[PDB]
Amino acid sequence: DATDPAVRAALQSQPSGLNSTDDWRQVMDRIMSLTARNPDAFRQQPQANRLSAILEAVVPARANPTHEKVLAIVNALAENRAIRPDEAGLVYDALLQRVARYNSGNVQTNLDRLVGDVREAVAQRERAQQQGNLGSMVALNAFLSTQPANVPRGQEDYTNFVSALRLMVTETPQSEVYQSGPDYFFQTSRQGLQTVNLSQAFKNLQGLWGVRSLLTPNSRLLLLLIAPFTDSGSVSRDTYLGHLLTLYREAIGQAHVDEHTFQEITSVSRALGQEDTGSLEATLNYLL
Amino acid sequence: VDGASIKFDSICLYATFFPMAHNTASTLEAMLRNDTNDQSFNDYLSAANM
Repeated sequence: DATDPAVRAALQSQPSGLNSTDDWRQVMDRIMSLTARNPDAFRQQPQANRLSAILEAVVPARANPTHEKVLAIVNALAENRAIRPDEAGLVYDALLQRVARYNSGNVQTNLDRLVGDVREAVAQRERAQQQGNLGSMVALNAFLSTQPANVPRGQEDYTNFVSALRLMVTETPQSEVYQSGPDYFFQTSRQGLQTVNLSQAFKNLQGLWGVRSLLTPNSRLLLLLIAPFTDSGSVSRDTYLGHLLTLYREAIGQAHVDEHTFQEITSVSRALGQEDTGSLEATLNYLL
Repeated sequence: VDGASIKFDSICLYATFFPMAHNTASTLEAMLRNDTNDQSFNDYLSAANM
């Protein structure tokens, strides 16, 4: 609701109190004293405050939804990055001017259809961010059209590797693939390091799938990122690519338990009393 | 008789400390308080002078 463009439009246009137009039932429960908490809080008002609320209740005042319907649209354009936040007042007066030149019963109905349409489109984008798959599956499958589907040797290792390659981009919503000129790439996160080169890695691994000092370090970076998404039976045991994928799974598991060992040794080296400079260097040389 | 005079304004004691680590200076403290590790010295002249 904090990211809802019509809840945010109600927090910027609608009053923060109980008027007798937007909240007719909640103020008639208070005029007629049938409220659970403090029923007699309306009898204790002056006639200027008490009779002016009765008149707005038995014959309520009409209002314009047009500034509220447009502000729900502007606050969804500013949320789906269609406009800048600095342009939020520029396009608000630009849209209010257009629905004033062309105001009709059709347009006010069409703004009522479009404020339900932008509630969906804000939520559809925020679902697509947390899923994180649609921008990557169409560009990884576009990569794999370029790569051949039949290697000469080790096709069993190759078709499970590229199936685990689809498992990184699916089971990590921040990861993405794209193109920049000839080659394609893979970032493990938005605005993060460890960017592998897919067109350079698969022109390096091609010719190494059945071999059983020769690897480019981005191919080894690819074999490090693909390692937690690869089973022991996904690739072979004797194959040099399969021998490394088991070796990189042990390196991740050792770096996962040297992380917990680091948090234990440095915790009991401060309380026991050591140099804080040398507690942090002798621990790494014990763990690396 | 020749009018020489000395007068002391102030005397301060200075002491330079090796900035030893607090686990190293506590190990060395605990070793040097054992009665087998007593620091024994010797006068260089080592004589009764008459």
